[PDB]
Amino acid sequence: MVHYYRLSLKSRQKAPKIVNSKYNSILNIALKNFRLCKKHKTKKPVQILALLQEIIPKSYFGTTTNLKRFYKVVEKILTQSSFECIHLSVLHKCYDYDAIPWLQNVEPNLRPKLLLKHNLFLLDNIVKPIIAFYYKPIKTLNGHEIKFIRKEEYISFESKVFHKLKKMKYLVEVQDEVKPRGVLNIIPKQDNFRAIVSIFPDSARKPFFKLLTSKIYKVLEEKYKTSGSLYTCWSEFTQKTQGQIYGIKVDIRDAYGNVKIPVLCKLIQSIPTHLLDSEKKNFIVDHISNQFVAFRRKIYKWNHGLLQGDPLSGCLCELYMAFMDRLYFSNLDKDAFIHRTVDDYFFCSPHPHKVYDFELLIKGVYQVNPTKTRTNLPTHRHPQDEIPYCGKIFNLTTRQVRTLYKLPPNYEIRHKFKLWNFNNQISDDNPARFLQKAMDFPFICNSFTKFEFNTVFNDQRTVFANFYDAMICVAYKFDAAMMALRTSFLVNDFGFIWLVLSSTVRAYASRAFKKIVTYKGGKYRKVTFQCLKSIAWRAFLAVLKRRTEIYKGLIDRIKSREKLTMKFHDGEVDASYFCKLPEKFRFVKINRKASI
Ligand SMILES: C/C(=C\C(=O)Nc1ccccc1C(=O)O)c1ccc2ccccc2c1
Repeated sequence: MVHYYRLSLKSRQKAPKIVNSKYNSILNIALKNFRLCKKHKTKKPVQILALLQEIIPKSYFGTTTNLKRFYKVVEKILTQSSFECIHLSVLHKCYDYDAIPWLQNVEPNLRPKLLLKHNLFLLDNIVKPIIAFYYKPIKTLNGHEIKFIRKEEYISFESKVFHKLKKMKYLVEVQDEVKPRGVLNIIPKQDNFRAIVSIFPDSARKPFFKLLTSKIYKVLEEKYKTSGSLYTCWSEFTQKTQGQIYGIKVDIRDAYGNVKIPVLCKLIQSIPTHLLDSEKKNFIVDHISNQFVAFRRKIYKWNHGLLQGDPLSGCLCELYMAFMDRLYFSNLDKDAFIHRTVDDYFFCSPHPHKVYDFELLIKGVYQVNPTKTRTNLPTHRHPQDEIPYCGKIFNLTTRQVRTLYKLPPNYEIRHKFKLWNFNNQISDDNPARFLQKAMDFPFICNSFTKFEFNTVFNDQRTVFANFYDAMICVAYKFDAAMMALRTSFLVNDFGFIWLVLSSTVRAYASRAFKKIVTYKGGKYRKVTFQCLKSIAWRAFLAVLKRRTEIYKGLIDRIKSREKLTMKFHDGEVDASYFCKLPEKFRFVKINRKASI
């Protein structure tokens, strides 16, 4: 069954003092040096690879080549994404067994099993714990990216935020005679922080909550006549509006924490009797206040709106926010464009003054991030035609919609992808399946919607750009699969790749063709399967070229075997777009190296 070792620190073990009957005594030395390293207080920054090379004696590996093989694993762990694994067989395949001293008294055929077992011990008891001792792993939530923050820096940060919450209303010290139902976690968020709770969970039953919130999502679409579909709204809006569109996007600051608890309670109380009535309402009422959380041995009451992390917060915040909408957003206009999420409001009208009446109004209702506001109003400092909202870029002038990406500088794009599924494991000798599973559609589905492929409001040149961009993402996933195929499946002949790559271009071109047909509108000119296939090949070429030495032969095969030229039907097309990496994709990091 089991093929994978998970790279996550979460699975580390607490090391014994010495080892048992099973393990060779050499592991005791490393355990010792591990404890010694932890006790040594040094002024100058910690390089894990360098420490580990003092902790695990060289006699454990016998040769530099063996040592270098183990530490490539350590190096992945030092650079892991969430959910990433390697194969368990990486830990024994291709080691120089004749050169490992502690293994000479064992006949050759039992060696790999022992090496695997001891390697696992080291990684579980020494490598992962050393990292945990010096670093806090932080999920940036930008894909599966993990950042490793020096533990003293994090604790300092964690304390500095803890006192701010203390010396505000947000966190009040409790007498311990309340008993918490989750632990307060402080997460660094770019410039600020996020104070969420991790539940045990259990709490009576988890299905009780799921069919409790299910009772609420009813109420949301009952006494609030809201419907809303971003695509339908934008489409119906743009088609009736002939003149220049004006619009604004307003970022709502901490919607969860700006919930006025008393107001939400009265909202819950009355009147959903046919829907919830009393036994439920009473449990929700006291749930919103008081919210009590475990921390540093101490128990605290959270007095700043809903707690992010509580299962009910999301649906109750939506419930609350819909009420604020009926309350303060009543005189907007039946003919204006409006759409919202918990974090977002997006409003458009051909009447510029209404876009002010909206900006001013929304500032009166909510606390909003005013630097994160985007508008094309000429009175603003820096007016802007293109408005990002819900993973999309809306151009208020051209009405075109593009997918938003989405990439900090220095971001390693391999973090966007999930190649390893611990629940559905692929043996080390089926790389083709791994490849094919990686090229499956579901992951890229939100780049392949009516927003990207319609020709109602979007021009055909826009559909092509959207498509080319989605295929650049797919190509980067392909590239990241290639890296995994080399370092974990240990592939050396990449021949089988050609036909998998070819099928993939065929399949994505075909899904595009269908989507374009289904959502065809008056702006359609003529899209062939051939044209789409070429855009796709071009997208792969623009990524593969980033490793011309590795991908030389593949690039040449594409240029000699595939059709890369296409006929365009709009003279307004930017033909250059299809020649090169677009700048938003041009400087993502594709090289993996340890930095702690
Ligand atoms: C996809 C691929 C090669 C590949 O992935 N290589 C590597 C990946 C990671 C690390 C090292 C290497 C390496 O080869 O040195 C490839 C190249 C040329 C091809 C030509 C024709 C058909 C298929 C082809 C496949």
